[PDB]
Amino acid sequence: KVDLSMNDQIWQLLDTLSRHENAWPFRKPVSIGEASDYYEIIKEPTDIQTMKRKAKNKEYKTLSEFSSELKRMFDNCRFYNAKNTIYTKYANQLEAFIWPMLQTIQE
Repeated sequence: KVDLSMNDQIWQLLDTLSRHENAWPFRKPVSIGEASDYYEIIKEPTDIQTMKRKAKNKEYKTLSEFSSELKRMFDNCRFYNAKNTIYTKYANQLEAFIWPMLQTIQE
């Protein structure tokens, strides 16, 4: 009975990811207040709301396009934080948590 296109399956993966308690620093774009130097360092930013918007508008043509962006979200965090802070710990935890679901996405 349940029928979901690739983009809707991507949206639900992102929803699962966002609902994790430690996903909070990735739900929306980084604010100037929290990190005024952020966009001087991260030249290809992304976040859950951006990817959810892309998914809802059925903009992912392939799974690779989304998986590169989702990996980039975790990579950006770890680069900005120089592989340190609580954010690197969350990034590692969440990537390992969501990677099994990423394998199930059907094109």
